[PDB]
Amino acid sequence: NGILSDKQLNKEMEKIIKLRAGSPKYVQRRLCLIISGWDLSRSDYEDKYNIIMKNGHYEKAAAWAVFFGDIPKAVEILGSAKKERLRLIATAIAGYLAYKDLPGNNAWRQQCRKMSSELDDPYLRVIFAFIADNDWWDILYEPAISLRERLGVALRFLNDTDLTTFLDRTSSTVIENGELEGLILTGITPNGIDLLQSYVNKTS
Amino acid sequence: NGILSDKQLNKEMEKIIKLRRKGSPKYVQRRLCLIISGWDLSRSDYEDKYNIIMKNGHYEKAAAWAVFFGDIPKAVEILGSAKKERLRLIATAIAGYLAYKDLPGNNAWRQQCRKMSSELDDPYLRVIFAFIADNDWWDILYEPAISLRERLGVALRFLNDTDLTTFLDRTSSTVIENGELEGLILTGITPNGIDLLQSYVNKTS
Repeated sequence: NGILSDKQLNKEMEKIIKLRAGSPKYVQRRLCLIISGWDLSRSDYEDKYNIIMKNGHYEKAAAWAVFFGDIPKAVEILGSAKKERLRLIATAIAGYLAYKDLPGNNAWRQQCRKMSSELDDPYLRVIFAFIADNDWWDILYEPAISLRERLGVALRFLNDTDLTTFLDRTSSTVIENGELEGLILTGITPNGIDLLQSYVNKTS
Repeated sequence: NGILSDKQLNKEMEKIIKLRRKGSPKYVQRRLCLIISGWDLSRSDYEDKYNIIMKNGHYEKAAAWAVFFGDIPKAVEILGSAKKERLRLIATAIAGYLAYKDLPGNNAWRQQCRKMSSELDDPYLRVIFAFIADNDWWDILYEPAISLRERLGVALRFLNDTDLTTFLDRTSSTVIENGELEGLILTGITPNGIDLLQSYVNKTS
């Protein structure tokens, strides 16, 4: 949201990226990716996949692969897992790559929608809800997944016209609800102190 | 194999067919084999049998029979809304084939289906995955864990006569020496059936 001059703030934001376009506000997106911890490279993406897999969380690695758009990598990661249910889920996700050219409206899309509705694991629910009717607004609005991982796809795979609307709605939600994950948006600003005050009022 | 005139036995066998009437050359023998094996049932009675198998609780056998009779969307509908989540996952995997059968092959989805066919314990879903991953019946006709009556049904329904004769010869020569009691569908209660029962008595007492 910006805020001594506009060119002055633009150049001090630029010098942070010039320490370590395609959009009207590109350097702000880079700074928001730096703040949210979502400026990892492809080799860093593979390292994060390996680290997440090393804890036994295969579903989290598949969700991270889908979040960055590497759906065949999610197929590979959930393949050769330690669970038969995970292998069935991997086959279901693998039944999308040849399907992306289709207009849709299949009974398979209805099966994926029902499975995303009935599943208890939030990451697999994210995958099955994203694979059928492939839009990003069905993933970045639920509260089951972390707000950091939601901003990992809102700042990366979404445009600045609706990004300000999403950020405004999420900030207005977390200020009055008092969720500690709103500190992604507000930081430790005085608005962050207001968020913490609502958190103290709600939870002591 | 057949074996006093050929035309007279053919016409009385056609009369045998024309008893319950309320593109192959051997249609006066395939229909007799379907009568003998119990696979000359109507489609409404097929729906009734699907309801019966679903009411018995064997959803995997109902899915296998739907795959055998070809209505793969009905297999998806039967395996969906079942008592298990695993069956729903299998239904999603099965449904991932209808918009996929035009693909040339050697892709990761078919590799995953072949891996699932290799690893899974249920034989009905094993042959379901074997038929879904590759559209060939020969991985289904030689699976021993499924019943031989179903295999003969899907051999008389979908096979050329030059291949059905080889399948019948192979399966009969297997079940005569192996002593399998389900070879009596192929051989009948004949002297060769007595040879089958003699081998069964030798193996099992």
